[PDB]
Amino acid sequence: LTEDQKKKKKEIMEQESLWKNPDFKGYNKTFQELHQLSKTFANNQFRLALSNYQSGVNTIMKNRDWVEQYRKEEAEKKRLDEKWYWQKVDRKAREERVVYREKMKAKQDALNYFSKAINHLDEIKNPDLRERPEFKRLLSDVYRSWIMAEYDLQNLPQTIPILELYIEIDDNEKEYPAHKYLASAYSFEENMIKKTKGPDDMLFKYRYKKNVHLLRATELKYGKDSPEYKHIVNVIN
Amino acid sequence: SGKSMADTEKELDDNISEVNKRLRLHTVLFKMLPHKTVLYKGKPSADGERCEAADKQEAQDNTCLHLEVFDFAKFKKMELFFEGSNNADPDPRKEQPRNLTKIRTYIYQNNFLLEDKVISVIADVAPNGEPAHNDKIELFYQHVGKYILSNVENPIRNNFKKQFYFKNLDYFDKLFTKIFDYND
Amino acid sequence: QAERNTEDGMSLIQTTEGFLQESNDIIQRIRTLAIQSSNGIYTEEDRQMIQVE
Repeated sequence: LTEDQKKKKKEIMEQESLWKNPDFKGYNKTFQELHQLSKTFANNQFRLALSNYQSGVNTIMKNRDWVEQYRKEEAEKKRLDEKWYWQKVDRKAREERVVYREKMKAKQDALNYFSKAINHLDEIKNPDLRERPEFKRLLSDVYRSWIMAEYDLQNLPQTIPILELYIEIDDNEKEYPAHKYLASAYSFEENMIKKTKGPDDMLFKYRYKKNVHLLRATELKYGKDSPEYKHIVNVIN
Repeated sequence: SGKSMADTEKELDDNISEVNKRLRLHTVLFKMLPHKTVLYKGKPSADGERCEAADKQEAQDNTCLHLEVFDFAKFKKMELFFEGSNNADPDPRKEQPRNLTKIRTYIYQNNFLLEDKVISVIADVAPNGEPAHNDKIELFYQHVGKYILSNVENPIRNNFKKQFYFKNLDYFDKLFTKIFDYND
Repeated sequence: QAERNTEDGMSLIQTTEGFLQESNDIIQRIRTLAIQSSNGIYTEEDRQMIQVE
């Protein structure tokens, strides 16, 4: 490969890791680095913004622990009224909706905290401070967890304004997952217009934006005028 | 009488020694917070009494830890300066202690009074040596003039380590420990 | 107020009882079904349907 392709391979793997579903090792790593930003920045409103973000992520992490425990407790019940196929599926349908609805509540509590993290960053008014890598990386991590919290529950239209705000920050536009999620969420919205028989202007708007971020994600991961790019070029025509 | 004073000083010398032996362990944080606690990684710099935070907080050549404590303003600061380089291994669970070359602390808020004066800066230049290292502790006095703890009459000398220095060493060791364990 | 407490108690007690009327009508149905189940020529497959009920 070229020196740029080798570098690119390394970077795409780092970006995929960056957007990894949360776990305990990533939690620790994240709060090491987000605190590293608190170190240089020395700003009480940034500290408060991070304190709220961390409370939001803790909501998510505590929920993941709840979901395993709940499923465990259900599995460990003796199911003597389960002699039918429908009754097994019934109890499955009980599990899935209780788990999904509990995750929906955890999502709101996490987003109320993320909203507070943003409201505190909004109070940093000095443009010399808002342009700091410390300000931008925290704002990026708040948006990323926000995007993922909604994405997991299939709330894809809601991810668009946050992905768009995300890619505007400090070269986030060069992140392959950011364009992959934008393209997928736009695809969903295109499909909604096709299923609900909505207006053509919105059909084409959503289709266009899907193709822009499909093409850009492809360009970023494989390189422009690669067999993989050239393929997307002809399809978008 | 003077007997009780002698025993008290000895207990305090050992109290600062045991915590300095714990503080020398915070090397484990170089390859690595509780609320309102801010830790910096860096290197000894300037005149050798202050710690300069790294551009690269993760850097393997950091030999100083600088810890700031906030509450409701900056209340306290500590700088742990270590002798020796860090282990090559990137995993902090494997890292070993390094005797401290110096401990520098600052009190900004919640100031203690020793004979009605504030010692705002304490500079320990032999934290892992003989517990009886009062001649190695510089005291910077505000009402900041330099005094040596060993030249402090004694109660006074005892109040210094009992009220100011041991407590700060213990407060910071506990904060460094919370930082380490939380991220380890 | 003591008279009221006595009456509020009546409602607690009646609420509880109504759930137990439900429970006993259930047992009576279970007994009916158990008798069918106790029929030694009533098959195991058919017992599965009854035992679900």
